[PDB]
Amino acid sequence: TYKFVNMREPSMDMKSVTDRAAQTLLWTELVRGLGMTLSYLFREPATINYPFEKGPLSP
Amino acid sequence: SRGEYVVAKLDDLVNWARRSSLWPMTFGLACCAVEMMHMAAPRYDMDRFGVVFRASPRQSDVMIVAGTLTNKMAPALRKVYDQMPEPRYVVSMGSCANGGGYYHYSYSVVRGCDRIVPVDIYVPGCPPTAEALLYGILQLQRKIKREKRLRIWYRR
Amino acid sequence: MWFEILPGIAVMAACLFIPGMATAHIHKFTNGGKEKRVAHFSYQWNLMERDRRISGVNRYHVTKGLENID
Amino acid sequence: MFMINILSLIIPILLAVAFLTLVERKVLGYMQLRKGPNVVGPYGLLQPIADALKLFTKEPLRPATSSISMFIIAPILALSLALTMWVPLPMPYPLINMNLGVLFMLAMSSLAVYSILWSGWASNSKYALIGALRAVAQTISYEVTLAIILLSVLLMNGSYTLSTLITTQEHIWMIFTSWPLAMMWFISTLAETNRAPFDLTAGPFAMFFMAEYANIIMMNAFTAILFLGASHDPHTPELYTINFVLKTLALTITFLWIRASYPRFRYDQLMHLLWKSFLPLTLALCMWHISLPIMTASIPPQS
Amino acid sequence: MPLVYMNIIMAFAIALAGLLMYRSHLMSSLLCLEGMMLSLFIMSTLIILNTHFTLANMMPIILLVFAACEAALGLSLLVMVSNTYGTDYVQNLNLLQC
Amino acid sequence: MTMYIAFILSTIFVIGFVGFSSKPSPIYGGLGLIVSGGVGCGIVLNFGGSFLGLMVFLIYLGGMLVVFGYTTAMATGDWVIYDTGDSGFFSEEAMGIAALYSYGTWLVIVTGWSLLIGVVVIMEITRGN
Amino acid sequence: MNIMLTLLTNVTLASLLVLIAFWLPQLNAYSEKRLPFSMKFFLVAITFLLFDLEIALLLPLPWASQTNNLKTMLTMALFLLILLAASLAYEWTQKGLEW
Amino acid sequence: AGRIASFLKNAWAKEPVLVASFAIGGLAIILPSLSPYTNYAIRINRATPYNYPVPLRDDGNMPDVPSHPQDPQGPSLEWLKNL
Ligand SMILES: CCCCCCCCCCCCCCCCC[C@@H](O)O[C@H](CO[C@H](O)CCCCCCCCCCCCCCC)COP(=O)(O)OCC[N+](C)(C)C
Ligand SMILES: CCCCCCCCCCCCCCCCC[C@@H](O)O[C@H](CO[C@H](O)CCCCCCCCCCCCCCC)COP(=O)(O)OCC[N+](C)(C)C
Ligand SMILES: CCCCCCCC/C=C\CCCCCCCC(=O)O[C@H](COC(=O)CCCCCCC/C=C/CCCCCCCC)COP(=O)(O)OCCN
Ligand SMILES: CCCCCCCC/C=C\CCCCCCCC(=O)O[C@H](COC(=O)CCCCCCC/C=C/CCCCCCCC)COP(=O)(O)OCCN
Ligand code: SF4
Repeated sequence: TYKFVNMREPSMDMKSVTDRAAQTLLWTELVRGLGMTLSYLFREPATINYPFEKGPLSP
Repeated sequence: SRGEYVVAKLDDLVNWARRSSLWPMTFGLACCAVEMMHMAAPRYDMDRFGVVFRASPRQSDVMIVAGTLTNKMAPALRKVYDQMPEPRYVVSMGSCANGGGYYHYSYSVVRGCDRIVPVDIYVPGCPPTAEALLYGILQLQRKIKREKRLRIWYRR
Repeated sequence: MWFEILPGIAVMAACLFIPGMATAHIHKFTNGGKEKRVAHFSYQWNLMERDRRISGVNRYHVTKGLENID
Repeated sequence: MFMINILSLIIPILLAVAFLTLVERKVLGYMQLRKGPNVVGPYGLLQPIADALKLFTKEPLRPATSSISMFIIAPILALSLALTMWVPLPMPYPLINMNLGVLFMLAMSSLAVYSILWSGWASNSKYALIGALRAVAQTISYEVTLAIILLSVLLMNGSYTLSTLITTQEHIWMIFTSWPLAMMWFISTLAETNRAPFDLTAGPFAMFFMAEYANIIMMNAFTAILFLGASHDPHTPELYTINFVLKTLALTITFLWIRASYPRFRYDQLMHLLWKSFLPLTLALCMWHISLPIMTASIPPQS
Repeated sequence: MPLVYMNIIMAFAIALAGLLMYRSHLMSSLLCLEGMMLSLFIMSTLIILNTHFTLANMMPIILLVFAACEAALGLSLLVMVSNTYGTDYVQNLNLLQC
Repeated sequence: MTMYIAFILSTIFVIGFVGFSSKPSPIYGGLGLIVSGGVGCGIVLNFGGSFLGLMVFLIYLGGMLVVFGYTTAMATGDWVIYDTGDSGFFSEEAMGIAALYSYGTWLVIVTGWSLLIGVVVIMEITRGN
Repeated sequence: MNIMLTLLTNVTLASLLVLIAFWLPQLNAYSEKRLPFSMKFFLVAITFLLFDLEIALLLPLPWASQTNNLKTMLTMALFLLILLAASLAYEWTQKGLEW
Repeated sequence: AGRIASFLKNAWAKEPVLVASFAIGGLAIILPSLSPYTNYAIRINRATPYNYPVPLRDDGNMPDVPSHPQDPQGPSLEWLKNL
């Protein structure tokens, strides 16, 4: 069993072409990436306070 | 007297400034570089100590040798060390850099990076954990804090 | 958390607070409690020079009202 | 008390650019699920002082064969221009009230490239010379569209005075009248200061860094004044100062956000970006903004 | 004619003499030409502003632009010469002779 | 008097021209030309030509001498003649310069044609072959 | 006078800061031990110069909008911008903007 | 007709910046000749007094020239106020 990763064909009707042009001229995916980074900013960091805190170990 | 008090306080200030901002350039030779990048990861966050990530050779305070130094590579490491400004420190990370380690009896491996450059801190392990390298960096900070230059200049 | 970034930002803001504010206060101090006169176009400059001449103290900001008409 | 005003304009700017490094580090760390510096100083505040003290006590690597004259001259010109560009800005009263403040800003920005040219030339390295040539080409290419967008926007203001920009935006912001020019101006300002995604490139190094960060803060303040018009009531200018500083801080943090969010272009990719997407649209919108006030009988007063 | 006009005319003459000296480095020839242009612009601006000849205020800009165009032209030519010899040395231009 | 500030500026202009006309190490000649251009722009600004002085400082220095340096790096008695009246509620030089689009249509046409022809000329000359 | 004093202060501050930066680490004793000429860079520089000249021509536009000859001024401004666009188009089509 | 529409549809794809630029420039060229407010702009420019209005020497033959600013004779700016 195998999968195709990049075998899609964009639709050439007027609405989809207009959507792609709006993405180009208004940078929608760039704001999407900005928003994901912003959401990542507002969560707790994963940093521990060494040497007062230590990483987990095992026997 | 006040003459030695002034130089003592100036030493304290300069040492605090030097150790509170250590800019390392890392020789990611081998697998110990992976533990360096894990010490730079969110969990340990070297940057939170003032230790920035991947400084340039012309503006680096400390050199981290993390990997096996081969005979083909020794001149490049020595040249990069010579290009570094002073004061400059070297940290030897892992068995390969400390003494050759698993490849000590090899025809193409330098038996320890201290045959090429002087070393300030030796971090043992194969590889040392990110916590171990952080401990070595903090020990280098303490070593810098201990040092005294204006006092040596004053009493000489 | 994220609010730990606020202190430094605050300091930065305070620094950016100083210049403009300072200018304003200085413009109040060197102009008799009023805004510094804007003089473009060489007619406003003529008005300022006339005010300086008629002030009697060589200061344009010393305004003379009807009390000086006698 | 003019010297006091000059010093109170210069020193706080240097402090702001000193702590902008801390702000950038903390912001990037928290966007990367970590922290920034939080060990030196109570909240990492003493980090810039330690950085400066360490930099100023470190041995300087003079090339020992290059032109010492230009090696010393380049940081002087860079920092002098960076500090000079701040004087015409009205917050809300400018330190120096120029008739043609915008043109003076543009001239200083154009001057800012000699520092890059001289530093690359005095590096005494062919690779660094190539990098400097690429940087200068990018700089000039983007200041072209900077100037064109600037004149197109100012056609609605009536003059080159920055103080009149407050009067123009008394009721509404300039962002609403022309948002496309604003987006292009923002990208061009990113490319002007060599910031990501356009970041293709001891003492003097620190001074170059100070010049670049002062240029960043100045450019964001210029954007805030040009496109986000705060309201200025003459009997309490501190309100305008507060609003303007908040907007400038928001724009600088947006710069940090953009740096943390995207990969960087290639040289040919950003060259093509400018010369084939910004310039045609910039020319078209310049024609549109020339025509619009005449078409709608809305020509700004001053002449 | 005050001293400022004399100084600018003398600067133009110095730039012309430097252009005519031709030690080497055709780039220096272009630089001397453009210094001559700068002196011309400066003193023409002084003359027009002194006499309050309003409609003539456009003349300097025009001149500037045209002269700058020539510089581009000259620069291009310089590059061509270098592409044949590797350097912009004046003495390399001796194939054609009287 | 500020010891004839206009005369001092003109004198520095003359020394800058003398320095860069010796043609030493064309990079240094460009440095001298930059200093002289700054001094001349200062002369114009102090005389009252704010727009023309800023045009010098912007166009000449920031574009033209910058291109010169770029290409180089690739390779190996006053105060008496002044007026008395005022200008009104405008600046006379700005009005005269702005009259280029209303009065100087012919100048605009010829200058634009020359600039387009110059672009074409540069491209053809640099084509090579 | 005010602007000259401000520039003098800026230059003096920068010079003093650079001098102390270069001489503070010089007092303590230490160890103290080509041809290519890419044409496209020159071409982009020349294109920048020409576009800068046309920008210089376009600059007086804010004052040009109060003339009572609005039709002529609008025509001339649009003509200048059209010529700028034509120069850009000619450089684009003749492969002048490539790498 | 069909060729023009097909070319425009193909240009709106893969080349939107050029389409937008040409549309904006074309509108900027065409609209001023069709707007009815441009004459109003010319009149507003004509009504801005930069110079002193020099009075005329009355000779008893100027019924249309006012003798005082408040007099009804002369141009009026009621239209500008209503704008
Ligand atoms: C206005 C004129 C300016 C000219 C230049 C002056 C330079 C700027 C002056 C400001 C200096 C800031 C100093 C602040 C440092 C205090 C840090 C303090 O917390 O350090 C502690 C105390 O250590 C030392 O005692 C501090 C020495 C600092 C300097 C001592 C006095 C110097 C004052 C002299 C100033 C006069 C200057 C004259 C010539 C310029 C130890 O912390 P550390 O070990 O790190 O980290 C351990 C991490 N743990 C705690 C989480 C586990
Ligand atoms: C007549 C025969 C023509 C054929 C010969 C062709 C030779 C070359 C053609 C170029 C010559 C163009 C002649 C235009 C002369 C300009 C003056 C005239 O037209 O009057 C102007 C009228 O202006 C017009 O609008 C000019 C419009 C024409 C320019 C637009 C296009 C020009 C392109 C021509 C060639 C450029 C390169 C090629 C492009 C295709 C003045 O306007 P006005 O305001 O009343 O008066 C100002 C004085 N005031 C202030 C006291 C009132
Ligand atoms: C009816 C009359 C109306 C009058 C005319 C009005 C028309 C308006 C409609 C069109 C205008 C839109 C133009 C706005 C700018 C467009 C520029 C553009 O689209 O360029 C992009 C590219 O633009 C970019 O990629 C730039 C991204 C830079 C990275 C940083 C991201 C920035 C986004 C963060 C927010 C930006 C904030 C902007 C406003 C700030 C204000 C202070 C095209 O490039 P490519 O997709 O690669 O394809 C070209 C080859 N065919
Ligand atoms: C008549 C109005 C004039 C004034 C407006 C102009 C303002 C400025 C716009 C022009 C700037 C310069 C344009 C230069 C043109 C060059 C085009 C070109 O060569 O690009 C082609 C491709 O582009 C084309 O196909 C040619 C242009 C396509 C058509 C563009 C728009 C034409 C008109 C459409 C709108 C008409 C009016 C609007 C109608 C709607 C009603 C409002 C090759 O692209 P490459 O990137 O090099 O190769 C691709 C692989 N890397
Ligand atoms: S020191 Fe150990 S872990 Fe590191 S590269 Fe060598 S063998 Fe691998």
